[PDB]
Amino acid sequence: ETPVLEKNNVTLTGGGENVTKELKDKFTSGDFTVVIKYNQSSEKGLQALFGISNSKPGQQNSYVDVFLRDNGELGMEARDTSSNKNNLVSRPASVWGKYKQEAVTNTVAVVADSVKKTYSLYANGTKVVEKKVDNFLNIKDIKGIDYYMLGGVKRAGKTAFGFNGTLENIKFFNSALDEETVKKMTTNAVTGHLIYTANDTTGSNYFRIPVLYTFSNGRVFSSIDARYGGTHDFLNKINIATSYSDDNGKTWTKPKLTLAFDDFAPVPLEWPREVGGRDLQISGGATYIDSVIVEKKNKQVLMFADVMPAGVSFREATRKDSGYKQIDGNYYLKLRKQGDTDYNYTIRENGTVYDDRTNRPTEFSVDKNFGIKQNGNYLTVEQYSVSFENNKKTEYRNGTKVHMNIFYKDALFKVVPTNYIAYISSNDHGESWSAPTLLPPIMGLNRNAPYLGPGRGIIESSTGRILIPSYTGKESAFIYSDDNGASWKVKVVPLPSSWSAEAQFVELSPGVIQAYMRTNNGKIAYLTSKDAGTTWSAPEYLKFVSNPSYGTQLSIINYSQLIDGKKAVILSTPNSTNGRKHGQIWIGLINDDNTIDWRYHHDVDYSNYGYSYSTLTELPNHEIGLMFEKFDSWSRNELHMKNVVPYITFKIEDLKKNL
Ligand SMILES: CC(=O)N[C@H]1[C@H]([C@H](O)[C@H](O)CO)O[C@@](O)(C(=O)O)C[C@@H]1O
Repeated sequence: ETPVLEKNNVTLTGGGENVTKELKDKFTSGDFTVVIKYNQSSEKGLQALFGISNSKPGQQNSYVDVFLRDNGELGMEARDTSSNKNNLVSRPASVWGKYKQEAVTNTVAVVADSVKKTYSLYANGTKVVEKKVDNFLNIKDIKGIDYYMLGGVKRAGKTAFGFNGTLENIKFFNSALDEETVKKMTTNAVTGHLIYTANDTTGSNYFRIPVLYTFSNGRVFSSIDARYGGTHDFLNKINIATSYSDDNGKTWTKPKLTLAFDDFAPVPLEWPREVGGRDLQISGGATYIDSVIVEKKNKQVLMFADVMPAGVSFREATRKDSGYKQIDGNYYLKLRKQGDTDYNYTIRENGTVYDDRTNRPTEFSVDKNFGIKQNGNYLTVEQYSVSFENNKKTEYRNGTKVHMNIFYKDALFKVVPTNYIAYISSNDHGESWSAPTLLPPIMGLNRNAPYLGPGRGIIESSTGRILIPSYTGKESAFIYSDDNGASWKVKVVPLPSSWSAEAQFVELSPGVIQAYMRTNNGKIAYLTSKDAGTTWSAPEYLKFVSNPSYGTQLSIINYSQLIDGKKAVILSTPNSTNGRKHGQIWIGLINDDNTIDWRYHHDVDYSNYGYSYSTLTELPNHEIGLMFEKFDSWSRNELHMKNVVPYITFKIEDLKKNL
């Protein structure tokens, strides 16, 4: 199947190029596919990569185009003046702008298929949207088309939406090419920056909350939320997926499901993005959410995550019950048997379920992965699948039998409906993992567990104390161990307001650590401890970041090499009052007095491009790895998008900019 027109290396600065002679009436059926490999010299303004129009006076609403906005949105219009049909199909955060001071080459495409009445858009190997529209228009359906141009749309004799950049290759086909063909044709260097991809070995269409960590042996390890029912925090099904690289981030393993429940199948779901429909959630599967990684002194790796029973949201989790009882000085996870109103049971030694009323063992036991047995035999429940089609979400028992689990809605014995924290450990640097351990009720018996601050933990150098950042909604909770992770304690620090205080730590000098965190006031806060985390200062605030009141997670790390003769820290955060946008990486140099000279920054892409949760690591070669949400993950307009969490590498010289 061959193009009706192909052009190469057309450099434009807003004025466009007429190709009317070379396209006139070639779109015989009216269907079309246009594949455009381009880079932009300037991202400002609404820019059309091509335009097919009626250029006559009064016919300015008779055109087809593919467009780019200054926030990375890719779209198309197909409009006819006399029928008054105006189609616009798009997705935010579809393209890249610039990377390391150079324009990025993207390959995008549009397919219009009259038989299906769908428009489809592709960007860098991903079909970003396909939408069926009742008012479908093909080229033949638009009256009096007389002008075909590159890099603009001719409207009433004037060039609209002028493109600034180079069309490296543009191909026009007079038919609807098939999806696999167009995915391949749009695949390029940008595609290779995705570690996790929609419907890869995780089965998830969507991801959020990336974490990077470099282990002592040189392995670069990642974890992430695989969020199956769109990108909603809750209600959803979420697993923690992992992937690693043993060549300094150049190649990565096929993702694995590392923390996952099986009450719901991990399946690819087409979550709706329309107003209204996008608020849809599933009934809720048992969930792991928001991972934290640390490597211990002995090279064992710990991963922590929040644990939510099926159907329980952060918002409805009870705050007044830990889910534990204390019996004879020991903390045991408590259970309510279906039909009871009280929690009459506890999981004691060897997972044996005791009746607390009689203080005797029952026939039931719970294994280390939370599965329920009766008389030594597993109880089972039927797994749920979720499906769509006719714009209708259906959940149903799917014929698969899985072990009954205390976190599931169909369990005979159930935990308190609140949030918990679990950790797992690995002795082979992430290739295999232990069973989970739930944290004991370190906040007290009558409080829920803290919520983890996604990213990493640290080992403070002078004491060997392990620190894990978390928060409660009104306090900071610095979880810690002084016995190399055998047992855990917490320092609870009240905050000026009800911050979602996702935090990360850095060590300035031995015994001196700072916790940088999200607030509800627009600023990034930092608290300082001079006794390895036992006591903390009042908050201070970075002066150079100004964000919206909701705030965003951040990443900050220590860096191992001197910069300008000084020890350095590296910070990643959005910096915009208009959304989760304008990502920056900042270098902070530690002064002799333990203040920080925030001397350099580098903008990640253009300032209106999306940038939400992020994670930094120092690669073994002392380059910097970054993985981030390249979209606004707060915005109700950017929910449920595929293939938007990339990985990029920087040298320090790429970062040492702007002073
Ligand atoms: C892709 C897009 O947004 N297109 C819309 C444009 C632009 O918003 C403005 O021209 C600002 O550039 O405005 C219209 O009023 C127009 O020109 O007819 C409606 C059209 O659908």
